[PDB]
Amino acid sequence: MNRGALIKLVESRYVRTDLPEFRPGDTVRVSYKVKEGNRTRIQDFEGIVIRIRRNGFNTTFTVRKVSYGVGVERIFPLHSPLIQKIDIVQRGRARRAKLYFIRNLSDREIRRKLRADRKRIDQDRAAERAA
Amino acid sequence: MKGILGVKVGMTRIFRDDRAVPVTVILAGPCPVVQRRTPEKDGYTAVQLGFLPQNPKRVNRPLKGHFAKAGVEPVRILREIRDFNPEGDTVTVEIFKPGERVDVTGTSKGRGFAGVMKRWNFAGGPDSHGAHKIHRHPGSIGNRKTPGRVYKGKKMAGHYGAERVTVMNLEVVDVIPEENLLLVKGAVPGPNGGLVIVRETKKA
Amino acid sequence: AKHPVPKKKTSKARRDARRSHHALTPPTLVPCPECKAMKPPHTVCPECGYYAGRKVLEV
Amino acid sequence: MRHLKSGRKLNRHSSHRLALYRNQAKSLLTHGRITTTVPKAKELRGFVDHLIHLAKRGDLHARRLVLRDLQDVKLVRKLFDEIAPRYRDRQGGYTRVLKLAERRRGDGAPLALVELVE
Amino acid sequence: MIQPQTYLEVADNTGARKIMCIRVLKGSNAKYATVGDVIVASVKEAIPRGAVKEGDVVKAVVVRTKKEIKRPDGSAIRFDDNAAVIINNQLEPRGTRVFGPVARELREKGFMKIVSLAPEVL
RNA sequence: CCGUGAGGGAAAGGUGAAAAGAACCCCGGGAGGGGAGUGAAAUAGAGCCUGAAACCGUGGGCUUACAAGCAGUCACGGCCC
RNA sequence: CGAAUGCCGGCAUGAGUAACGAUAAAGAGGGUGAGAAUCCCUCUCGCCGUAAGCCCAAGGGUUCCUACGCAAUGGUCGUCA
RNA sequence: UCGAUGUCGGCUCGUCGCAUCCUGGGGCUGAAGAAGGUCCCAAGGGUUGGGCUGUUCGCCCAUUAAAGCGGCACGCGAGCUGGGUUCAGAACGUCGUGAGACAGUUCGGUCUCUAUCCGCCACGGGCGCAGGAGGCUUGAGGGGGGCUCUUCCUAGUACGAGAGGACCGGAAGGGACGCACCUCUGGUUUCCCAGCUGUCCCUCCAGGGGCAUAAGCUGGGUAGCCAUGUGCGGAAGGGAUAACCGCUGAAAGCAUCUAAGCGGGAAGCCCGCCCCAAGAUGAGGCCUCCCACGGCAGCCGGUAAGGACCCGGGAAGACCACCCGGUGGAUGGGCCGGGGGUGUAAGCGCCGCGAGGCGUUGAGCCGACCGGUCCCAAUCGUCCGAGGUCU
Ligand SMILES: [Mg+2]
Ligand SMILES: [Mg+2]
Ligand SMILES: [Mg+2]
Ligand SMILES: [Mg+2]
Ligand SMILES: [Mg+2]
Ligand SMILES: [Mg+2]
Ligand SMILES: [Mg+2]
Ligand SMILES: [Mg+2]
Ligand SMILES: [Mg+2]
Ligand SMILES: [Mg+2]
Ligand SMILES: [Mg+2]
Ligand SMILES: [Mg+2]
Ligand SMILES: [Mg+2]
Ligand SMILES: [Mg+2]
Ligand SMILES: [Mg+2]
Ligand SMILES: [Mg+2]
Ligand SMILES: [Mg+2]
Ligand SMILES: [Mg+2]
Ligand SMILES: [Mg+2]
Ligand SMILES: [Mg+2]
Ligand SMILES: [Mg+2]
Ligand SMILES: [Mg+2]
Ligand SMILES: [Mg+2]
Ligand SMILES: [Mg+2]
Ligand SMILES: [Mg+2]
Ligand SMILES: [Mg+2]
Ligand SMILES: [Mg+2]
Ligand SMILES: [Mg+2]
Ligand SMILES: [Mg+2]
Ligand SMILES: [Mg+2]
Ligand SMILES: [Mg+2]
Ligand SMILES: [Mg+2]
Ligand SMILES: [Mg+2]
Ligand SMILES: [Mg+2]
Ligand SMILES: [Mg+2]
Ligand SMILES: [Mg+2]
Ligand SMILES: [Mg+2]
Ligand SMILES: [Mg+2]
Ligand SMILES: [Mg+2]
Ligand SMILES: [Mg+2]
Ligand SMILES: [Mg+2]
Ligand SMILES: [Mg+2]
Ligand SMILES: [Mg+2]
Ligand SMILES: [Mg+2]
Ligand SMILES: [Mg+2]
Ligand SMILES: [Mg+2]
Ligand SMILES: [Mg+2]
Ligand SMILES: [Mg+2]
Ligand SMILES: [Mg+2]
Ligand SMILES: [Mg+2]
Ligand SMILES: [Mg+2]
Ligand SMILES: [Mg+2]
Ligand SMILES: [Mg+2]
Ligand SMILES: [Mg+2]
Ligand SMILES: [Mg+2]
Ligand SMILES: [Mg+2]
Ligand SMILES: [Mg+2]
Ligand SMILES: [Mg+2]
Ligand SMILES: [Mg+2]
Ligand SMILES: [Mg+2]
Ligand SMILES: [Mg+2]
Ligand SMILES: [Mg+2]
Ligand SMILES: [Mg+2]
Ligand SMILES: [Mg+2]
Ligand SMILES: [Mg+2]
Ligand SMILES: [Mg+2]
Ligand SMILES: [Mg+2]
Ligand SMILES: [Mg+2]
Ligand SMILES: [Mg+2]
Ligand SMILES: [Mg+2]
Ligand SMILES: [Mg+2]
Ligand SMILES: [Mg+2]
Ligand SMILES: [Mg+2]
Ligand SMILES: [Mg+2]
Ligand SMILES: [Mg+2]
Ligand SMILES: [Mg+2]
Ligand SMILES: [Mg+2]
Ligand SMILES: [Mg+2]
Ligand SMILES: [Mg+2]
Ligand SMILES: [Mg+2]
Ligand SMILES: [Mg+2]
Ligand SMILES: [Mg+2]
Ligand SMILES: [Mg+2]
Ligand SMILES: [Mg+2]
Ligand SMILES: [Mg+2]
Ligand SMILES: [Mg+2]
Ligand SMILES: [Mg+2]
Ligand SMILES: [Mg+2]
Ligand SMILES: [Mg+2]
Ligand SMILES: [Mg+2]
Ligand SMILES: [Mg+2]
Ligand SMILES: [Mg+2]
Ligand SMILES: [Mg+2]
Ligand SMILES: [Mg+2]
Ligand SMILES: [Mg+2]
Ligand SMILES: [Mg+2]
Ligand SMILES: [Mg+2]
Ligand SMILES: [Mg+2]
Ligand SMILES: [Mg+2]
Ligand SMILES: [Mg+2]
Ligand SMILES: [Mg+2]
Ligand SMILES: [Mg+2]
Ligand SMILES: [Mg+2]
Ligand SMILES: [Mg+2]
Ligand SMILES: [Mg+2]
Ligand SMILES: [Mg+2]
Ligand SMILES: [Mg+2]
Ligand SMILES: [Mg+2]
Ligand SMILES: [Mg+2]
Ligand SMILES: [Mg+2]
Ligand SMILES: [Mg+2]
Ligand SMILES: [Mg+2]
Ligand SMILES: [Mg+2]
Ligand SMILES: [Mg+2]
Ligand SMILES: [Mg+2]
Ligand SMILES: [Mg+2]
Ligand SMILES: [Mg+2]
Ligand SMILES: [Mg+2]
Ligand SMILES: [Mg+2]
Ligand SMILES: [Mg+2]
Ligand SMILES: [Mg+2]
Ligand SMILES: [Mg+2]
Ligand SMILES: [Mg+2]
Ligand SMILES: [Mg+2]
Ligand SMILES: [Mg+2]
Ligand SMILES: [Mg+2]
Ligand SMILES: [Mg+2]
Ligand SMILES: [Mg+2]
Ligand SMILES: [Mg+2]
Ligand SMILES: [Mg+2]
Ligand SMILES: [Mg+2]
Ligand SMILES: [Mg+2]
Ligand SMILES: [Mg+2]
Ligand SMILES: [Mg+2]
Ligand SMILES: [Mg+2]
Ligand SMILES: [Mg+2]
Ligand SMILES: [Mg+2]
Ligand SMILES: [Mg+2]
Ligand SMILES: [Mg+2]
Ligand SMILES: [Mg+2]
Ligand SMILES: [Mg+2]
Ligand SMILES: [Mg+2]
Ligand SMILES: [Mg+2]
Ligand SMILES: [Mg+2]
Ligand SMILES: [Mg+2]
Ligand SMILES: [Mg+2]
Ligand SMILES: [Mg+2]
Ligand SMILES: [Mg+2]
Ligand SMILES: [Mg+2]
Ligand SMILES: [Mg+2]
Ligand SMILES: [Mg+2]
Ligand SMILES: [Mg+2]
Ligand SMILES: [Mg+2]
Ligand SMILES: [Mg+2]
Ligand SMILES: [Mg+2]
Ligand SMILES: [Mg+2]
Ligand SMILES: [Mg+2]
Ligand SMILES: [Mg+2]
Ligand SMILES: [Mg+2]
Ligand SMILES: [Mg+2]
Ligand SMILES: [Mg+2]
Ligand SMILES: [Mg+2]
Ligand SMILES: [Mg+2]
Ligand SMILES: [Mg+2]
Ligand SMILES: [Mg+2]
Ligand SMILES: [Mg+2]
Ligand SMILES: [Mg+2]
Ligand SMILES: [Mg+2]
Ligand SMILES: [Mg+2]
Ligand SMILES: [Mg+2]
Ligand SMILES: [Mg+2]
Ligand SMILES: [Mg+2]
Ligand SMILES: [Mg+2]
Ligand SMILES: [Mg+2]
Ligand SMILES: [Mg+2]
Ligand SMILES: [Mg+2]
Ligand SMILES: [Mg+2]
Ligand SMILES: [Mg+2]
Ligand SMILES: [Mg+2]
Ligand SMILES: [Mg+2]
Ligand SMILES: [Mg+2]
Ligand SMILES: [Mg+2]
Ligand SMILES: [Mg+2]
Ligand SMILES: [Mg+2]
Ligand SMILES: [Zn+2]
Repeated sequence: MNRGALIKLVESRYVRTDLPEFRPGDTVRVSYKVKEGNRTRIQDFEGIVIRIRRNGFNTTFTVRKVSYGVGVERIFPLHSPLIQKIDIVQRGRARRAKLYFIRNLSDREIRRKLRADRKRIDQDRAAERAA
Repeated sequence: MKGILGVKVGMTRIFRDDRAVPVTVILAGPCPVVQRRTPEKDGYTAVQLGFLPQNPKRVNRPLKGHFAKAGVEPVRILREIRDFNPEGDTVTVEIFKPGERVDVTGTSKGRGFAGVMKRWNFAGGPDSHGAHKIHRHPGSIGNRKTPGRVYKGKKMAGHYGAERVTVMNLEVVDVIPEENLLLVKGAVPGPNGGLVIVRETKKA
Repeated sequence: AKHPVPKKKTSKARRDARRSHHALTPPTLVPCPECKAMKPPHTVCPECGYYAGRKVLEV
Repeated sequence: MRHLKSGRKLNRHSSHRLALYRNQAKSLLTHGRITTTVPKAKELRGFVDHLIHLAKRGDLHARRLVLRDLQDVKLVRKLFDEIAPRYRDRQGGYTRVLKLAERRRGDGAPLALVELVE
Repeated sequence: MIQPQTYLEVADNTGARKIMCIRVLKGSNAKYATVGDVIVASVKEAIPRGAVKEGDVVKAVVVRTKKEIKRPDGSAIRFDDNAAVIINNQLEPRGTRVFGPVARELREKGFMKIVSLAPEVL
């Protein structure tokens, strides 16, 4: 037998292929479904993806924003059914896999360390020009 | 008291109604009934199931023979499911519906000759203030001259793990007949690829 | 620690009994198919440098 | 508790073990056959075969890799020129480990030999 | 994961700034208090003339931890600060405002008003 | 040999009448032994007169793996001489 | 003499047990030899370098060199010292 | 007991008693209700965190269902500590002409690697369970576990002037503890990747290796082993009872729970649940396999069914034991695809006087994880092993 496949088979029914590709250093907006009172709304959340932990189906990416004077990090199952969508908003060129150090950097200092990623930008604009 | 022999492949999680459900997957089926225990003949009710076909070159005569009287192809493993009598010659996960509940058995991982802070959750001694070579020691095992002895069943360092453990009331999350796969919410003992039994639950 | 030390000499019988496990299990030997000289299985015959039917060593 | 860990320790810290495998590679890729202990061998198969297999790719880059562990260039030049070629159609297994029947006198260490394959 | 000794930032207009937890009001021997749970703590640093003052022993719900908190949807959440909102024995906030975000768990556990006065709920 | 020094202070005898003290051959690097040979005697072979006791080992007879105990004493029974 | 934590000596138990004296480190090849992880040569690796290198003085007193040896000393082995 | 039985408190680890602190079941109540008081039954589980002090104890803060009292040499120093006290130093108050003294205060003051026996925690070997084997099982008998709070519904109903506020029954959510698991969260991850300084080296540049720790520093880090993280458990139910409450009912024309007899009734006893277990010598049962071999309830020798040694190994493990495999083969190692991590290698070309930057490029490297492939090694073999006693 093969244990991996079977595992991959059980997951196979809950895998997403509509979410966009992205990297740490990018700025992301994640339209996320939320439940409250008593309905369900879609709460956007925009921050630097500082951590994409990978495992095929068990890939989970960490988005960081600074909300009113407080720094917030939050974890997203990359194949969660709660994510309505994900919009890219900037290609940051982090020169590293995990961005644990921008937790202590100033909004300015963070900008020097993640000046835009021109490449993965025109490359984006390269597409987007469908017919 | 339906039950089935099976192996442990691994565990991931799935989504069910905007909720994450940790699951452990099991290759339960298909188990062929190689013998039925009886009260008149053996004095008690059960069913000897087989699981995992085995290369006949490694199977010996008395075993090969026993597999004959049951018109059953060879197999790797043999376990019983007490007080269980399937109407047919073969058992499969189909006997489990989603939303049911089961008790799971597996030969837990083996921690070898493990310490007392690991087998019996002791606290050992401090790591400072004068601790002299006892940072992970138990403490005192008795009194003094009365009783002047050590208890039986006492808690000491020793082999821990690799012993039968039965987890109970797990949830049948889904069953994949196509492949003989039972999804059960929770933790199942033993390593992946290890043997497990999946018996109907005895709780309510 | 407080220097543990035996309370009583160990009888002959009590030591010689504890040594019921000191028997040497003699070495496992088999014949070499090309020189018939006894030697342990799974080793390059020290008597003719043969193993697996082919030559491998000078002896 | 050693569940699913590959690569021994050979009673040697992070580097003496690295220098061992290498210093056994050098002294193997040089002579074709050496006579060490059964363990030292077993763990020297995988280390070498990776080296040669890069020799098979022969590209500039590889040489600089293999040459870290081996340093010596002439030897390496003996690796990509002579040895490596007689292994192109061979898919892995460039080394053979055999055990010697007679046991060391000083410490009864089990002897085995590692050789380059045909 | 809040326990005794754990200083907590305060996110309201009481006058207090920082408080030392001294007891989680969540059972006979609970170890830690998290988002939505209520604690009793001291006032270790407040502002002059405010409602509270260095010394008072008060109640307040934890609104923001530095240890992520998991959720039934797999997601999590972690803030750069441990924060609480001073409240009264009826769970009402003795402040008139609240500062910074708060955790969407608070509503669940009966702290509607705070969730309302918070600038951004998450 | 101990102590810087005054000073302290041991252990250790015996082949045989006579070396006639084992040439030579054999296994072994040697030590050591196995025959040959000497002798009245060689478990008198120099690690030697006699060679006790603890202590160690080899072979044999009885006996022991559901039993308990200052180990022995009394009776009986089975096996060995 | 059966005892004096007796005196001299011999031999047991703990026991094939702890330990074999700095965690700076080892690997292969060639020779030697009855016999080699432990000796010689060669290459690779590690280690000291205000030293773990080089001189002088106290003290030790033949331990320096070479040839032939390994019973005993060498905390193993030894063809080495 | 002075040819030594080490003495306070704490930490660790328990276990027992019940004169019960809590949870449970009752009687009386100046018991309306809720909440209390007082005796009775009950020892299953539980009985928090802190501030002061060497402290036991006690006081106090915040809590709680509650923060119980006691025995085990005021349990526990061949298990730790060593604050007190209780050697030598020093000083204060006091007594003494003095040397010194007091237990009164004060600062300081060597706590000894190796377990022979019982005992305990785990693991094997031998033998035995009348033929010899390979498997799967009954469970006598032991062990483990046993806790509790909160909020809503019943219902602001019964009760009460009012505040307050139920029994019975029914749902939901927690706390501490326990067993296991590693999908997620979070740690380690000793060379999986990368960056960096100084020095020596290879080969001058470039690209690299050594050392700076037993990783030189730093930023990341699979598997594995982990918890703060995840699932699960406490039960339900059946039976017999304790204190109490009765039915029928004499003695004793009434009365009486008892003297004949039958009921109700505790978190506690029994079973049920999890784990071990037939050395359960009372050594059990079932399935299949082997057989009726030669020489003289015994011996010797050769086989059968089988096993053991040998080997390649394993989330199994100190050795041993256990589990898989041994060319009729995917067990380990290597090679290959995937996962995964690091995060755009070297080389060349373009821009820049230069450190550098850009593209080739998510490139190169690349342990453990899921699989494929006989390239390498588990070659070839050896040794044990029934003839089944008697009525
Ligand atoms: Mg997997
Ligand atoms: Mg498939
Ligand atoms: Mg920002
Ligand atoms: Mg959607
Ligand atoms: Mg499975
Ligand atoms: Mg099992
Ligand atoms: Mg283990
Ligand atoms: Mg444990
Ligand atoms: Mg623990
Ligand atoms: Mg502790
Ligand atoms: Mg401490
Ligand atoms: Mg600790
Ligand atoms: Mg100390
Ligand atoms: Mg210590
Ligand atoms: Mg202890
Ligand atoms: Mg003691
Ligand atoms: Mg006693
Ligand atoms: Mg075990
Ligand atoms: Mg489903
Ligand atoms: Mg001690
Ligand atoms: Mg000590
Ligand atoms: Mg003693
Ligand atoms: Mg004797
Ligand atoms: Mg004897
Ligand atoms: Mg003994
Ligand atoms: Mg010859
Ligand atoms: Mg370890
Ligand atoms: Mg492995
Ligand atoms: Mg390994
Ligand atoms: Mg390694
Ligand atoms: Mg190994
Ligand atoms: Mg090193
Ligand atoms: Mg190093
Ligand atoms: Mg590899
Ligand atoms: Mg061998
Ligand atoms: Mg604020
Ligand atoms: Mg003040
Ligand atoms: Mg909003
Ligand atoms: Mg003197
Ligand atoms: Mg002298
Ligand atoms: Mg003298
Ligand atoms: Mg003399
Ligand atoms: Mg004479
Ligand atoms: Mg001679
Ligand atoms: Mg000779
Ligand atoms: Mg000779
Ligand atoms: Mg001689
Ligand atoms: Mg002789
Ligand atoms: Mg004569
Ligand atoms: Mg005569
Ligand atoms: Mg005579
Ligand atoms: Mg004589
Ligand atoms: Mg004589
Ligand atoms: Mg005489
Ligand atoms: Mg004599
Ligand atoms: Mg003699
Ligand atoms: Mg005898
Ligand atoms: Mg009996
Ligand atoms: Mg008997
Ligand atoms: Mg009699
Ligand atoms: Mg006398
Ligand atoms: Mg004495
Ligand atoms: Mg004495
Ligand atoms: Mg004595
Ligand atoms: Mg004496
Ligand atoms: Mg041993
Ligand atoms: Mg011992
Ligand atoms: Mg020992
Ligand atoms: Mg040792
Ligand atoms: Mg070093
Ligand atoms: Mg070493
Ligand atoms: Mg050599
Ligand atoms: Mg040689
Ligand atoms: Mg040698
Ligand atoms: Mg030698
Ligand atoms: Mg050495
Ligand atoms: Mg210098
Ligand atoms: Mg001189
Ligand atoms: Mg001298
Ligand atoms: Mg000399
Ligand atoms: Mg010598
Ligand atoms: Mg010698
Ligand atoms: Mg010598
Ligand atoms: Mg000597
Ligand atoms: Mg020596
Ligand atoms: Mg010495
Ligand atoms: Mg010589
Ligand atoms: Mg010489
Ligand atoms: Mg005494
Ligand atoms: Mg005394
Ligand atoms: Mg004593
Ligand atoms: Mg005494
Ligand atoms: Mg009572
Ligand atoms: Mg009560
Ligand atoms: Mg009550
Ligand atoms: Mg009243
Ligand atoms: Mg009232
Ligand atoms: Mg009441
Ligand atoms: Mg009452
Ligand atoms: Mg109790
Ligand atoms: Mg109690
Ligand atoms: Mg307290
Ligand atoms: Mg304090
Ligand atoms: Mg007091
Ligand atoms: Mg007072
Ligand atoms: Mg209250
Ligand atoms: Mg109460
Ligand atoms: Mg007392
Ligand atoms: Mg007292
Ligand atoms: Mg005491
Ligand atoms: Mg004590
Ligand atoms: Mg002590
Ligand atoms: Mg003490
Ligand atoms: Mg003291
Ligand atoms: Mg003091
Ligand atoms: Mg005192
Ligand atoms: Mg004192
Ligand atoms: Mg004094
Ligand atoms: Mg003064
Ligand atoms: Mg004075
Ligand atoms: Mg006085
Ligand atoms: Mg006076
Ligand atoms: Mg006085
Ligand atoms: Mg006095
Ligand atoms: Mg005094
Ligand atoms: Mg001091
Ligand atoms: Mg003092
Ligand atoms: Mg100490
Ligand atoms: Mg001593
Ligand atoms: Mg012992
Ligand atoms: Mg005893
Ligand atoms: Mg046994
Ligand atoms: Mg056995
Ligand atoms: Mg088996
Ligand atoms: Mg039966
Ligand atoms: Mg028993
Ligand atoms: Mg039972
Ligand atoms: Mg209502
Ligand atoms: Mg009314
Ligand atoms: Mg209720
Ligand atoms: Mg609950
Ligand atoms: Mg995993
Ligand atoms: Mg993880
Ligand atoms: Mg993680
Ligand atoms: Mg490397
Ligand atoms: Mg050069
Ligand atoms: Mg240079
Ligand atoms: Mg350079
Ligand atoms: Mg160097
Ligand atoms: Mg250095
Ligand atoms: Mg060190
Ligand atoms: Mg390095
Ligand atoms: Mg990290
Ligand atoms: Mg990992
Ligand atoms: Mg935890
Ligand atoms: Mg629960
Ligand atoms: Mg009545
Ligand atoms: Mg009546
Ligand atoms: Mg009656
Ligand atoms: Mg009844
Ligand atoms: Mg009744
Ligand atoms: Mg009734
Ligand atoms: Mg009843
Ligand atoms: Mg209960
Ligand atoms: Mg069992
Ligand atoms: Mg049996
Ligand atoms: Mg019995
Ligand atoms: Mg049986
Ligand atoms: Mg092994
Ligand atoms: Mg096998
Ligand atoms: Mg074979
Ligand atoms: Mg394979
Ligand atoms: Mg493979
Ligand atoms: Mg691979
Ligand atoms: Mg891949
Ligand atoms: Mg990747
Ligand atoms: Mg580039
Ligand atoms: Mg490049
Ligand atoms: Mg240029
Ligand atoms: Mg450019
Ligand atoms: Mg790959
Ligand atoms: Mg094939
Ligand atoms: Mg092959
Ligand atoms: Mg016969
Ligand atoms: Zn041969």
